[PDB]
Amino acid sequence: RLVKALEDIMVHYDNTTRNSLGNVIQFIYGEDGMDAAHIEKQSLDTIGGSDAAFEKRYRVDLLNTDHTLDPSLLESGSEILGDLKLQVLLDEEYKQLVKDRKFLREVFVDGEANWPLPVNIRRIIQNAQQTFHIDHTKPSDLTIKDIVLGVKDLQENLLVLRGKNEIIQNAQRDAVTLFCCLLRSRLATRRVLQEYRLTKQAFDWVLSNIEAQFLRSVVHPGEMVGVLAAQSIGEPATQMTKKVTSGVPRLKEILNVAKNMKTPSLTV
Amino acid sequence: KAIPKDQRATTPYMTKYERARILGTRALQISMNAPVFVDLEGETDPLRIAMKELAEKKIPLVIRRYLPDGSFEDWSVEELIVDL
Amino acid sequence: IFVYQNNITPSAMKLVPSIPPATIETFNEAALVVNITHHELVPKHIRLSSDEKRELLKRYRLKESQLPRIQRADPVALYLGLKRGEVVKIIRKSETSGRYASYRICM
Amino acid sequence: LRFGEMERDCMIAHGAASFLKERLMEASDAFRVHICGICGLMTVIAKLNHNQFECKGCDNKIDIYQIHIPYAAKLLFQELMAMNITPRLYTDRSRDF
Amino acid sequence: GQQYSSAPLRTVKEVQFGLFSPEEVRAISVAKIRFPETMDETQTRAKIGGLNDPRLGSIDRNLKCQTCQEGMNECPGHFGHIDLAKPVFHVGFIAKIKKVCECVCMHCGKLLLDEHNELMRQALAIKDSKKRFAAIWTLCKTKMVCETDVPSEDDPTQLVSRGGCGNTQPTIRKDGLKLVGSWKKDRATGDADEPELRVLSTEEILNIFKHISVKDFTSLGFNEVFSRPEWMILTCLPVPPPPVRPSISFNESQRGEDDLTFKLADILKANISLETLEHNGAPHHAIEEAESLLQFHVATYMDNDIAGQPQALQKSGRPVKSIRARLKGKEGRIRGNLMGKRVDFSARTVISGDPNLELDQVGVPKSIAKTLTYPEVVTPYNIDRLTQLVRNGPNEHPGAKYVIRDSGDRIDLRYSKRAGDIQLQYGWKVERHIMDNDPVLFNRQPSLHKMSMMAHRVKVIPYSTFRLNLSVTSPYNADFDGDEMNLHVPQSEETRAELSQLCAVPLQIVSPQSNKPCMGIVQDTLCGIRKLTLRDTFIELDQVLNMLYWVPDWDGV
Amino acid sequence: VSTSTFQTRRRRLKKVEEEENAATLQLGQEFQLKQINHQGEEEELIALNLSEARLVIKEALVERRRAFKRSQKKTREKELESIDVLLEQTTGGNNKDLKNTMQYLTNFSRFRDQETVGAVIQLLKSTGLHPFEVAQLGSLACDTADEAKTLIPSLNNKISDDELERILKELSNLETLY
Amino acid sequence: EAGRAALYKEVYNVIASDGSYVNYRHMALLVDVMTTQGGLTSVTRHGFNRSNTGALMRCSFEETVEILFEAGASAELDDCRGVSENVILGQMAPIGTGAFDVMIDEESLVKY
Amino acid sequence: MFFIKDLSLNITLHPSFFGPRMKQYLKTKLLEEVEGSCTGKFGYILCVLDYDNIDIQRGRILPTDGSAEFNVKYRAVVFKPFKGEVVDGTVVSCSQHGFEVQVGPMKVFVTKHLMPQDLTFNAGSNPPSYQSSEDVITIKSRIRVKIEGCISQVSSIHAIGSIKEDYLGAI
DNA sequence: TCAAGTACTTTTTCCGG
RNA sequence: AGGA
DNA sequence: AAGTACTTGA
Ligand SMILES: [Mg+2]
Ligand SMILES: [Zn+2]
Ligand SMILES: [Zn+2]
Ligand SMILES: [Zn+2]
Repeated sequence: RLVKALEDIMVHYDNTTRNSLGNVIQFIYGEDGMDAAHIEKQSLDTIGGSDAAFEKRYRVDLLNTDHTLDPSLLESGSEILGDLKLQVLLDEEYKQLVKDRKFLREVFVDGEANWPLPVNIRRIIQNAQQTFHIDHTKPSDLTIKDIVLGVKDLQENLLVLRGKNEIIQNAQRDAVTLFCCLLRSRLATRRVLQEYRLTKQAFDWVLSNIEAQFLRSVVHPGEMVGVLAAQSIGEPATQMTKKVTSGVPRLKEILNVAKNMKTPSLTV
Repeated sequence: KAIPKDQRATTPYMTKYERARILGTRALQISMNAPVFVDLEGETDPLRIAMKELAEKKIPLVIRRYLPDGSFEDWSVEELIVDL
Repeated sequence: IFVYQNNITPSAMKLVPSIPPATIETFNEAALVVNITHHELVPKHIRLSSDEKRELLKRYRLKESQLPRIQRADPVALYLGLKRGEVVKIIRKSETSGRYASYRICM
Repeated sequence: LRFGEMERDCMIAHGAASFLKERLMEASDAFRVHICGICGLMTVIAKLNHNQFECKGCDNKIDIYQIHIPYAAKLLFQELMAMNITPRLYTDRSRDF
Repeated sequence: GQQYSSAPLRTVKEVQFGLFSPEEVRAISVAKIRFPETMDETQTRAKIGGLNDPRLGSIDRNLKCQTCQEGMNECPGHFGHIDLAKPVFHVGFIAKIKKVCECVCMHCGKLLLDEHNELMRQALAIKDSKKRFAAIWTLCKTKMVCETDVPSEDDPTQLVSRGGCGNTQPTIRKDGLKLVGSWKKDRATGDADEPELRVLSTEEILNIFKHISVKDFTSLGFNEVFSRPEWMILTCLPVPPPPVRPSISFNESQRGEDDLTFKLADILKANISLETLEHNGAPHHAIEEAESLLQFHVATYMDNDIAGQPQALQKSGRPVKSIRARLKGKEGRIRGNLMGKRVDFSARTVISGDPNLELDQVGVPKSIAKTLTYPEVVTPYNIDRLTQLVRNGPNEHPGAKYVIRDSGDRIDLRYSKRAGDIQLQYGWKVERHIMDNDPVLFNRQPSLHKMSMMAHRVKVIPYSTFRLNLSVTSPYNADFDGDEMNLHVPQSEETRAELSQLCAVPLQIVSPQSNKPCMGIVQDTLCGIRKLTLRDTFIELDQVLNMLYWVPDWDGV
Repeated sequence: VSTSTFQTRRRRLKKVEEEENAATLQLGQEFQLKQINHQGEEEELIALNLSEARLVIKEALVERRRAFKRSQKKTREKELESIDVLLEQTTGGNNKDLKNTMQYLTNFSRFRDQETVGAVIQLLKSTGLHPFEVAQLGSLACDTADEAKTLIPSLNNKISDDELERILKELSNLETLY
Repeated sequence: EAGRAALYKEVYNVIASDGSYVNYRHMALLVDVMTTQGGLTSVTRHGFNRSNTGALMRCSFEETVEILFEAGASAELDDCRGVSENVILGQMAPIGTGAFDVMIDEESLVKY
Repeated sequence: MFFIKDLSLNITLHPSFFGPRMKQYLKTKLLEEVEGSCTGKFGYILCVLDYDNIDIQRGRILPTDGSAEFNVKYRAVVFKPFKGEVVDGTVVSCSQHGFEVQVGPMKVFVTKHLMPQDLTFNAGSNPPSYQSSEDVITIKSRIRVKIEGCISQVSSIHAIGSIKEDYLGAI
């Protein structure tokens, strides 16, 4: 039944998910427009922890002697203290990070940080480190503009929908929303410099890889997502063995849209 | 109706299916004694000849990509990116 | 809008469509004790202008058939006072994308 | 052996469109009928040798196409006809959408 | 092997469903189809100019078709006809016929409700050709009177005249293949109390339906071109050709006629009794008696498993197979012959695991490789290889079974007097044995996954089992307690590309089902991998050097 | 496989009416006044008077001989022999139809030169007559307006007898003196 | 809309209860398919199989002959867009490999 | 009469031809098929015009076989005869039944009865002739005929005609 | 006019006498 | 009547 | 094992 109901569903060349009638089922495959093969459980660091520890991790204040990036972290360090124009970029950055935190907390209400997302950023950084033999002693050759702006740029190229118009462009922004919270959380200035200790080259390479990887991760028009979905529920149903009616018989109850159900219950 | 080259908006990259069907097609054509657009550097299997043709983007084929409405965008195997 | 206590007799109900271009709505006071729109599972629905809809259809190369449907009688379709053919943009949160925008045409 | 419905599903799941066609056609059933372009039926008296085509009761000696369908489908169509249903087969479109 | 045809080859872009007009049936008909006798021209074994080939398709295998010439494999059947003595309901439409009567005037053929009723113009508005008919019926069923004058689209004082006729409409109920009404009546304003009880004849319903306006019937489901309502009532019956009802001709002088061949003879016989009965001194009851039976046979021929109990059982007890029965789900036409099919170039045996096979390979028994064949086109690249496989013949392993020339005809290397001296020409096809590294679809049923059918590299091996790498066990859900697996061989360079490029085992590693890998290290290898990787585990040089050599891609360091 | 046209008509089930073809200017479906060229534009029917037609084919075959040699790189009784040569060069021989056609047009043309066929075409396409009549007027040599109006019965009320007779005079004056 | 959310929640619960994991998208699609109609469309013969998709497609599941008889009676036109129709017709279904078309360009051919 | 018609023939080229002389092979194949052709629908397809500009378009590769299919859009000179058409032609055949007249690619036959009464068959002549008090209709003679009707036949169109009405006959 | 039983419908993994 |  | 549709008395 799951198969025969979903057979004719597939991703079209407009990233839309339609049936044999061309009736839209999903506007973008699985609300994100990604192929599930290219997805991995990743941590959204921005979501959890104390408001205090967030600040320690993410805050750069070039106008405070104890909250500036130490000149040990980057070469610019000494000439960076007090740069008001640069602080406008780090305020921009930190403001966006706090924005993300509140948004993520709206989405995942319990504060669940681990979500399946495309592009394993943890690994790109791991690999950037052995690839470039990152010296956790010497200071980076990165500018704040190099970091802040480079990340802002990479985001514009994380394409999922291509059309030149408001609807499709707003649609692209939407589809990419979460991935960028992750992106922004993992590529914040302090983080890049203090944690990853990346060089400009390492950083440029991390960025290029995220891009390439992301693009690969998108669903292929032609992908027969209907039969996939049907079988992806069908097969696990096969291996199946307060007290509410569950398992095979509840799944049965659900697909039938059974009115006179076995265990009705409210959770007040 | 046929979307103009300057108004195309489908992936600039080649889908898994496109590539599979191109290779299948060239392999079939090569196997049916069609003219080969590249030096077979000792090659004898028509699929391996096809992969060599697609490798040098020396395949004279065009993917006509139909949209749900019925319109379409034509893309050359020369122009499509092969990140697969 | 007629916010009635218990019932509106079938005699009186005959006068509801009797005065167009004006439109009339009947709401049982008890249904409105709680706002359904405020509920966890109930996302932001937005009514689209004739231009906004025309554009949505243009942008996705759609016939009205091809759009997902909201029933005229749907609790939110009633709250918003949706009429047949009117489109709602449903902006929901996503575990996948973060924010996902769906659309529904009225019945 | 049997290439059954569930096997068809996996093939559809993979997107192996040509491999699927091949299983249902070349590897099994595959047959050639001559159909009429007016009343899309298997009616055509194809005397393919003398090159005569014809579909009397259309008087159509001209507008005639050949098609490749599974013999089981040719059968199904003949069955549906025997039962007064006309599964008229057309080689062009009219609806668009 | 079908022959060249000048006709342009096209694909079915649309299927236009409809109903047969008796006129069409008569037009397309290559014969009528007058005698229940199958053949034996007065016992003389050859088809009678009456039933099966009175110009139809052909039997005998030898002896070409009488209308086209082609014969057997090439000749599709040719339809015939039988003119029915009285009109008869098509079983499948009885209720749709009833419902149409329920909607229209059984005297003038006008819709019982129209643009004057509001609820009607509301229901008429409905776009869906089925939902619109559904709403039209619920409204008009209740209307038991064809109205002459209805109140104007303003005042109930001035009643405007629509269509004529006053006539009270019968209250229709079915009595298994028969439609019987119960007209309300009048008699001193009351009556019923005891109404008019008479059965509605096929011919009267036909005549009512014939009078239903194009606009009216088009408002109901119907279409004026392909499906007019009058077509649910059968006047002229299409006779399906022998290919539909083939005679299972066991030996020479012994028939074996199909069920449908017999059921038609029944219809034909039932028709002649009625035809002669009415042309002669019509004993009027003996007529509606002979009519009812024709209605039964034409009914059971299409559908035998009817609500109204009698099951038209063949003299053998066994009930006759309906056409409906043929097409009916899982096993039979749609589901069994079309969505599923028994297929050539397929193999199946017991499966057993191999720790020495690569993940993406499949151990194929020599016998299975020696049977399954791939059609390779003689190209300058393969020309010499293929000539040797051809020379090797069908009995050696790397060999071939057939040589197909450009000139259609297929050379059987097994018997050909020229299996030795056979010079290949470019373009010819050599049907060679399945060889090491060919791509093949390997499957384990049930097939609830796309991974239950993956593409593998052939490895021809001894012993009668399909051998698989153990890590590929899980996706298929196979074990070696006596499981069996299916193997399918592609025939096109195109088809292989689909297998190798889309469904090959390594591609299938990380599945979208759960966004994680669907294959891993199992049993011995998992059990040993723990044992091997403890702090306590140390290996002497002798074994280290062997373990190193064992890695095929080892750097040599 | 045979040839198709610009006329897209959808003959769904409804076979017939295949109404008679006569010079009541009732030519085929295919030979309708409002044709459509491959560019999709509505264009009028092109009817050639044998003299006009001879020049078209000759031109086409001449330009063909040109490309055939380019791709190879890396007095009536006298026009008859000249054409018979071009056919043996450009046409696949087997086309006996074109060989007879050319000879027919060569022995039956009224106007030898392009200059001459020019003026004929102007003179006639001022009348507003249908392409068929405009051709028949150029290909059939008539003296009485009656000769013409009888042979081309379609003309009947379409032109003045005097107007037609003025045309016929000027058509005779254009007539090539072989 | 909330009907969809509960429908997923409830479906998801059956999977996670067994202790299994199915990626969101799959469950979403089923839940969405049941939902897009405007109400709850059952994954039954009297649910989905009674939509406006092609007769041959629909006839392949549960009500076969009855479906085809109705198709005839109401002169239904099969688009031939469904996988199922192409499997019945022995054609390359508009599925992955067959979701586009391949053409030879004489121009690019003479370029090489 | 004699038209210029925009037409299109679908050709199915085998892969072995997907070389540079592909357009050349296609254009040549079109002329093979189309040129010299005869339909009832279009008449005699005589000469394909503008060889240098024949529109080959893109060829769709047919799925199971490698061959590609092009719709070769072209323009040609056609000759489609009609009933009521008055035609000039030369006699060819001549018997006790009538005489056949060659008109371009087609032959129009005139029955002894579709002729005036006076013109009678004279068997005793080399070659057989028809004789009036004024005219002698024989093998080489030029005639003006009114086509009475046409019969669409395979690789031709044959027709019947009169020389009985006014302004028809010998020229 | 509407609740309740009535007719009566329909499916169910894969592969030798 | 059995097999996974 | 659970339905859709239709018909029956308050
Ligand atoms: Mg087992
Ligand atoms: Zn026909
Ligand atoms: Zn035959
Ligand atoms: Zn009436």
